[PDB]
Amino acid sequence: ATLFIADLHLCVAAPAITAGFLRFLAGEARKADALYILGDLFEAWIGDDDPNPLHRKMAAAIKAVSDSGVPCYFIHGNRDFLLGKRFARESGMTLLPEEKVLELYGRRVLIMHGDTLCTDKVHKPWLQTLHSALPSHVRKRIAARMRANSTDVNQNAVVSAMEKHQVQWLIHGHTHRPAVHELIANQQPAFRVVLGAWHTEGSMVKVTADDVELIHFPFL
Ligand SMILES: [Cl-]
Ligand SMILES: [Mn+2]
Ligand SMILES: [Mn+2]
Repeated sequence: ATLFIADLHLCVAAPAITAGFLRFLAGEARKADALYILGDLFEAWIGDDDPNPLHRKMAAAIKAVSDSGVPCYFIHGNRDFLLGKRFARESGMTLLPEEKVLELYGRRVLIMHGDTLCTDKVHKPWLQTLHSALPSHVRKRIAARMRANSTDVNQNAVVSAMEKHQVQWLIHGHTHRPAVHELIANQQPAFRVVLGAWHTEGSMVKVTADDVELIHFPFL
């Protein structure tokens, strides 16, 4: 089984969530084929080496999952888009681009945080370099945050991303509204599975060869 979670918004002031995440990593995650964390794992992020005991503890708990044989992957959210390679190495996670297609048990599945779907130069390299100065997953987040500091997902964006990636399944979070949506893409049926935030209960998408399901579980 391949597991997907997001929107934990971990912080020192919310230790029950952190405890529930540790239980998850030490139990369910150990039995998975892989674990995908689709952004907003932390409420905020600046420096990979910030003095934060919470960061050290989470990195070691995640690294203990991957060390046990369960690969771990991370797609940045709008809260933790500065999380970098150093922390990925500390935690044993692979960082993924803002949109990624997986081949899960014969099916193509698009994963992303979901904020780039909203829910509120190229020809010349020397010129292109200037635009790609920061990784795309940082450039778009920084621009949106700056605009929002100065002053539901868009359906056209959903379709457009599923036709661009030739995909009938999409998993994301960000909106904090867990649900399963049906739609049309690529002249076929398509589905968009939305994760929930961990403010009061955990949630995951569990994908197997036979089933996908959106599951909620208490922190215990
Ligand atoms: Cl934000
Ligand atoms: Mn979130
Ligand atoms: Mn978000």
